[PDB]
Amino acid sequence: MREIVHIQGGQCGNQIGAKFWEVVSDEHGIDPTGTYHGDSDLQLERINVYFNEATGGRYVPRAILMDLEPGTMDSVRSGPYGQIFRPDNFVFGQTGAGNNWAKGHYTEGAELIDSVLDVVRKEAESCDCLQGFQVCHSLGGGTGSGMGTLLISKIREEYPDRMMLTFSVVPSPKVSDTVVEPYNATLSVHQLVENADECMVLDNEALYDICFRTLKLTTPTFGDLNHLISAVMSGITCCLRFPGQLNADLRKLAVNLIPFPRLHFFMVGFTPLTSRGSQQYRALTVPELTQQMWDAKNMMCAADPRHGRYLTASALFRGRMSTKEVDEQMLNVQNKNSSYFVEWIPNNVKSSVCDIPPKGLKMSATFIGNSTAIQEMFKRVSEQFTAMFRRKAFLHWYTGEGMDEMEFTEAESNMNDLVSEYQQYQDASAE
Amino acid sequence: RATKQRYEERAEMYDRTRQPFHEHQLEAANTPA
Amino acid sequence: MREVISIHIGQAGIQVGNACWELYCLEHGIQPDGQMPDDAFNTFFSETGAGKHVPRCIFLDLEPTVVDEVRTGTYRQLFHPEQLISGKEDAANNFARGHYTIGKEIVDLALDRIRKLADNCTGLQGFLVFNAVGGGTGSGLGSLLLERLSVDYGKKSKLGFTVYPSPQVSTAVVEPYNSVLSTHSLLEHTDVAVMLDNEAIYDICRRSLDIERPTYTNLNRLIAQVISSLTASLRFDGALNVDITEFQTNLVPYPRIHFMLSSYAPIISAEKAYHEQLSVAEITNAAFEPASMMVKCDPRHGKYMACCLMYRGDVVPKDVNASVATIKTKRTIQFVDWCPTGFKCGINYQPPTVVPGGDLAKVQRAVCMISNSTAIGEIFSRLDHKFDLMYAKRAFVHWYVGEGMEEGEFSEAREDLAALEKDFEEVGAE
Amino acid sequence: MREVISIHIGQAGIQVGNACWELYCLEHGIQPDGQMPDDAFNTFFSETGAGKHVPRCIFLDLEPTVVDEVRTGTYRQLFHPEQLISGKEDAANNFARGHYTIGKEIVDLALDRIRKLADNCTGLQGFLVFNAVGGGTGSGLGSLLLERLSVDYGKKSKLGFTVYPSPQVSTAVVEPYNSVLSTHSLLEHTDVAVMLDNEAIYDICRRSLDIERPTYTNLNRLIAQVISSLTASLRFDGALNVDITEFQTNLVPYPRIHFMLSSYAPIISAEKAYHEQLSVAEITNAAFEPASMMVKCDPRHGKYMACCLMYRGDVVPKDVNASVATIKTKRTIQFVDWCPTGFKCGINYQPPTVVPGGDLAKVQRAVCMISNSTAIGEIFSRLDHKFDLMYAKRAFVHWYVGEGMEEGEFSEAREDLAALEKDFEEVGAE
Amino acid sequence: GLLTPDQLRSALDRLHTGLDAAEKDRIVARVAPAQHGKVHYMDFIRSLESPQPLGGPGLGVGFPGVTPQRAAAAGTAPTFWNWQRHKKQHVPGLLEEVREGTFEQAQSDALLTSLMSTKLNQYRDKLRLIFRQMDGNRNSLIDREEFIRGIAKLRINVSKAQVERLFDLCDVDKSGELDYEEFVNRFEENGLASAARNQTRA
Amino acid sequence: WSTQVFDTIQGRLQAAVDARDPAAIESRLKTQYDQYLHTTNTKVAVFR
Ligand SMILES: Nc1nc2c(ncn2[C@@H]2O[C@H](COP(=O)(O)OP(=O)(O)OP(=O)(O)O)[C@@H](O)[C@H]2O)c(=O)[nH]1
Ligand SMILES: Nc1nc2c(ncn2[C@@H]2O[C@H](COP(=O)(O)OP(=O)(O)OP(=O)(O)O)[C@@H](O)[C@H]2O)c(=O)[nH]1
Ligand SMILES: Nc1nc2c(ncn2[C@@H]2O[C@H](COP(=O)(O)OP(=O)(O)O)[C@@H](O)[C@H]2O)c(=O)[nH]1
Repeated sequence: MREIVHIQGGQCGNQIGAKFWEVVSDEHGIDPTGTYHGDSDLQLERINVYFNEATGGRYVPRAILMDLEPGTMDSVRSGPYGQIFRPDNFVFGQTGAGNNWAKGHYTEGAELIDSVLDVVRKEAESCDCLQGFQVCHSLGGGTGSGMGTLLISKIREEYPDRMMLTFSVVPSPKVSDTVVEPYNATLSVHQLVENADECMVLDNEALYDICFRTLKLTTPTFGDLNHLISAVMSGITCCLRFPGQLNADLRKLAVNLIPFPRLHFFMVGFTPLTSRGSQQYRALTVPELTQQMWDAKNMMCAADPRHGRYLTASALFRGRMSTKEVDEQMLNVQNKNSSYFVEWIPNNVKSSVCDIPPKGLKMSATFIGNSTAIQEMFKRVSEQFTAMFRRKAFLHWYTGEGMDEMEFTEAESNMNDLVSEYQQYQDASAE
Repeated sequence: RATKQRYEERAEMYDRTRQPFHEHQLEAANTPA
Repeated sequence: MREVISIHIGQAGIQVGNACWELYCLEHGIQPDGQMPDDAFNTFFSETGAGKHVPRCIFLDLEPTVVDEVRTGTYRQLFHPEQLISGKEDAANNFARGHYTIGKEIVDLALDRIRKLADNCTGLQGFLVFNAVGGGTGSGLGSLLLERLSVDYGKKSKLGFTVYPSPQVSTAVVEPYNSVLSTHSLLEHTDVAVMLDNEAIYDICRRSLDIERPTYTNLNRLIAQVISSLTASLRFDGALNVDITEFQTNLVPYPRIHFMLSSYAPIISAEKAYHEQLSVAEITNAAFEPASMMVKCDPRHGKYMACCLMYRGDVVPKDVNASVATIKTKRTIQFVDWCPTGFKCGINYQPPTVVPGGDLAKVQRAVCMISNSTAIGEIFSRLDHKFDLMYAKRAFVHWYVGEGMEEGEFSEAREDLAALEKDFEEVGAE
Repeated sequence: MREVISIHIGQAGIQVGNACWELYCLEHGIQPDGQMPDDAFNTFFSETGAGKHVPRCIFLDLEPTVVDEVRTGTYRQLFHPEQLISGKEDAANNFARGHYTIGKEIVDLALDRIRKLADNCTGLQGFLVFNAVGGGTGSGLGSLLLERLSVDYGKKSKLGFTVYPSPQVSTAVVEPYNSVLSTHSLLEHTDVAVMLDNEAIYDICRRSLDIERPTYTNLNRLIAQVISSLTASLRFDGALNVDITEFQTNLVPYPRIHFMLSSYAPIISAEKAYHEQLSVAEITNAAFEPASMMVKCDPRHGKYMACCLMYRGDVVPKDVNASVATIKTKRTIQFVDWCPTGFKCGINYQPPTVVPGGDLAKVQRAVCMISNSTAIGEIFSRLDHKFDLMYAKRAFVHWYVGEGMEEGEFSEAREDLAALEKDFEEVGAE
Repeated sequence: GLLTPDQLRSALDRLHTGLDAAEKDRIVARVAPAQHGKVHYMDFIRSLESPQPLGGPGLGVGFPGVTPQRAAAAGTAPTFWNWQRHKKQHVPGLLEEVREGTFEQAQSDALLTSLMSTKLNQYRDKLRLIFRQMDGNRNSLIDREEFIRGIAKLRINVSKAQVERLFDLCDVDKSGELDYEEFVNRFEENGLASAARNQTRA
Repeated sequence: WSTQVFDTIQGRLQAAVDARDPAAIESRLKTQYDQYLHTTNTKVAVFR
């Protein structure tokens, strides 16, 4: 009865949202036609968190699909679970943003943002109680980044107290997809710092590394990456949807994770990710899950936690497990890696336990780390942004959309100040 | 739907056959090779 | 919704258009009669109530022979008879003739039909202008049409797939003259100018296709494959969809710098097919090889500013990332200091269709690499001295003067080309 | 995982490679078309997208006839078309021609393809260079390729299966010349050089196979069986697994002394098969018989330094131990005082496969004895005066000088071979 | 390990589960005997080890380790591989079926001969190389099967009837095998192919 | 160990291998190999 409004933005955001909604429909026993077919009352316990009931048994997602081009959500509708979504929640423009944050935020986003907010308000008013909004999108793309940040700002203005959760696909370090990725990421991070209460950083190259090393897949499409992302997005809110021995909502995670308002960027990891070959060979135990959680390779963010220091870290476990085992395992992890944990916080771990594991898994766990390692991710993006901005490469595309040059400088200054926050609390000593 | 499924199924079959079949063994692609 | 209007000006324009529309008909299943036995054709064809599909194309020429060849070839019932526009007198390789005296009424009627075609399009990604820089019809009339389109339509993306004179081999004498004039014209109007050279495509056909006697049909087939790979994301869905508007945003750093080198890979005949791996990394390396470039311009001389990759077929993003990372780590490929990313990758799930009776083989993977690089200043440097060597003696100048030009036009074209040279030098330099 | 790159240089190299690759295809079940109806082929074959297995071999030659025989023969669909590399002009039995003037571009292309092949291998045990010491292509080009491989690849173990001139019978006149030159070249570049003599193989065919008319195909079949028995432990499991890298560690007492006699047993036709016991002890004794050695060199003259035995088939460690104990106790076989063990026994559970149409019989046991012995300096003594007798008159020296050699190079090669003679005497000494 | 259901109830009582009689009966009935109380302790422990609420498998993506990216509804079947929306199209002007004395058939023959002559003659002696590649056998005479196989090696989609028409048109001298002379005569650059291509009204 | 054993044995190996003239070595090996060649050519078979 604590409703969450899901928003998908851009091509990447829409694909991730489709994967996530298909995963959630599987987990709640919802067929692609919307009817419940689970044969388990636990599935319908808290289905209102994500779905609304139709005239019959049909359940419609509380999802809002965004784009400036219709092709991506045409593919979304053609997908296996494209018919669950209410057709009124598909908001499209006609000319897509040419990977232009300016086009997606000022020129072409302005017309569509009125409809987007109308749909968001219509979905939010139907909620009995609103936990908040979760927005899945990708930094480094025009419509995704620009429209998502604009909508996040508008929703922050309308509903200040409600939670804002973001799943941003930050551009990957080593391989860049589009040229203007540093521009879009730099402009979007500035908005997310001010508006988004909670943010999860995902990198496609990190996802490739984890799916090739842990899952040991050799030709992973974007479907696999969206699958891992969807697993994380499900596991973060499984405590709202199922009874837990020690339950913890999104606001509780935000309170226990965010020491200071600007330091709300997190790296996430999901366990247990097991290769098909070693599925039988692996032992499902709480120590094994914790060991896989705290591995740097398990992180879906490019930055590795070893370079930084863990400011905070939440662990949402799922399964019928010993709270003694869980607490002892993460206390032992803290004691062993105290060099990687911040000193001026006596306990850097927020343990949450849900009694209902994901389908097929005896036990599972999602890990959400607020660490100063993300500083190097921002530093790299700024290294690219400065190199392009010094010579104003591709700057005319943003300038002709009615954005001042000073906006880029302000965004970079804000992002560098955030880097300074992370470094200062990394090297900050108690007393 | 047909095009996306064809792409994904081709990728899955190439995965199965690999387990172009030496590209997963390239030094740059993966350090263990 | 994603309609693109095709313009083919001059003999080269119409001849590459024949191959392009053959390729599109083969790709979308449209028979030569016009109709097919959804809505992926909307970018290139408009369906009527009868089910017949007519291309959104315009064949413009001042010579009747080339257009009548289309009217008499296999593709008679496909094209619109009025869309085929023919002049009465050829421009005779005179930019003045094609831009000042003969081209006026023909281009006015061209604007009329272009307006009628654009009124049939809900959306309009832009125009694809295929002309011949180096001939009066292509250069002069094409320049006039581009100017009128810029005046009236405004911000619509005009992508000009121009064919420039080759460095030493050529077929005309006043080719430097009308090339320089049309270059001055299209420096300020077209949005992205994709550069093409007959010598380069001949070398491609000789080395990759083993054709020691290449012909214009082969060249046009290669160009059509390149354009189809370029436009594939408009018609077929794929991971990392790339748009006509995304080309310029990910490829044009500065408005003056919009000329683009094109390279297709693989280019393998039937006999040589299925004998090498043809993996993503190998085809990316082949696309970045200087020999596979479709402009006689060694990229090693300059530095890449941006590289947009169109992958077609079974390409997985991890493989494209690995290949592009290898390219980045390669020392031979050099990028400008101010573009650390410099890459725009886009995948499409539709493998390139093979023209029956062509030399290209059926490949499950394909790469179209379109790059903005400062090396392209070399070809303009070649034309700038080929022009001035003639213009010192004012050879053939009276021919251009007779049809309504002045020496000032030649001087201004040469000065603007020098300015473009200096702009390329400046963007290349730190 | 255990890949080995095979190189075949010259007519003799390519012709023994035909037999070797026929043998490997028959052993692994690979049809000549390329594909077969676990992963035991990885040492020699890499599987492609269609499932076709391509050998990791490179057929290098300056003469087109020998390579075109493969391009036309039954193994046209197996080997890679670019793996078959053909020159334009033969080396004409001139080491200078094959190493200095013609061989340059060909060996550059060879290194290009070798790099492509090596980039297809996770691991790389080493190189198997099959050439003919005694011809320009075999000697000069092979020496150049070995030099380049040593320069760039580095630590890869290069095993050269060199075919040296027979003592009295021969088919070339400058054969001592280019043999001495190639011996000087590979004394420092190969890691393990295996000696083969056509006269000795002819004697083996005449006596053991009862072939009164042996030919090159027969010789190459025996050589291919020897090499397959050598590599059998890489591809098939068995007791006492033997490795390419440990050939050295168990066989090369000093780096200079790395020339090795080879002897196969049993060598019996079908009619003489199943007529004797062919036990392990008997076949080991046969392998240590002077007649079974594939080099015209009496082992009784010198003293064995090391003997590596490769058994194939139903062989038990007791049988190999008892046979080697009997051999050690035998008075005729004499080992050096400084190597009390001097034996490296290795068994494989895969019996030697028989090529249909050949003369070798289906034997459940086989031994390949490769011995480092100081007796081999005796054939070097033969070549050392066959060289200097002509070198006194400088016969055929102008032919070698014309393509960029010097009298100093002949002198240095002959002096190096004299130093090798001194080395053999010293290592035989106590 | 074969334990009766009553033995399982006694085991639960000994293990102090605290359940009532009915609850213990239901927990025992969770497993079903094979023949006569043939459920074994490992099976019972597997039944109670992972309770697995939510019902397990369903029509969706599921957990990353267990199930692939694709939907269970859009899965469990490999359909849509090698899916071609549009079938391969022949070269325009080429007749699939042979017609006697028709301008369409004449144009098809001219176009096909021109296509072959353009595919060949691309470099010097390429006609000779293709001729040598036509025949697997050692004789220069080209058989009908050799001709069809060579045309198939060329990336040309032409029916067997039209290939046989080409074979007969290339003068067999009524012998049924193509000689190099006639091969060259009909597959020369221009010549008969160009003349037939141009002579439409004939 | 070096000076007492290895240096002594290598010094005694030298001035003996060095003392042996290369021409004498060639002639000795030639007489041996020609004897083996002659017995191979005359006799039907050679046995150890
Ligand atoms: N790539 C390519 N270029 C061509 C082809 N046909 C002609 N060209 C080029 O086009 C140039 C001349 O084209 P046009 O100006 O259209 O010739 P036209 O139609 O007679 O018009 P004018 O020559 O101006 O009178 C020549 O220099 C050729 O290089 C072709 O099929 N492919
Ligand atoms: N055992 C064996 N030796 C061979 C065979 N073929 C050739 N040889 C030897 O190889 C030597 C010459 O080989 P090559 O140098 O490669 O002859 P080529 O290919 O014409 O190259 P060049 O003579 O160097 O110009 C001859 O002396 C032969 O004794 C063979 O099939 N088996
Ligand atoms: N994980 C994932 N990432 C994607 C997908 N599609 C695109 N991306 C990434 O998202 C980034 C931005 O693209 P995007 O925002 O979708 O473009 P836009 O829709 O025009 O704004 C690109 O760098 C892609 O690498 C997808 O399906 N899954």
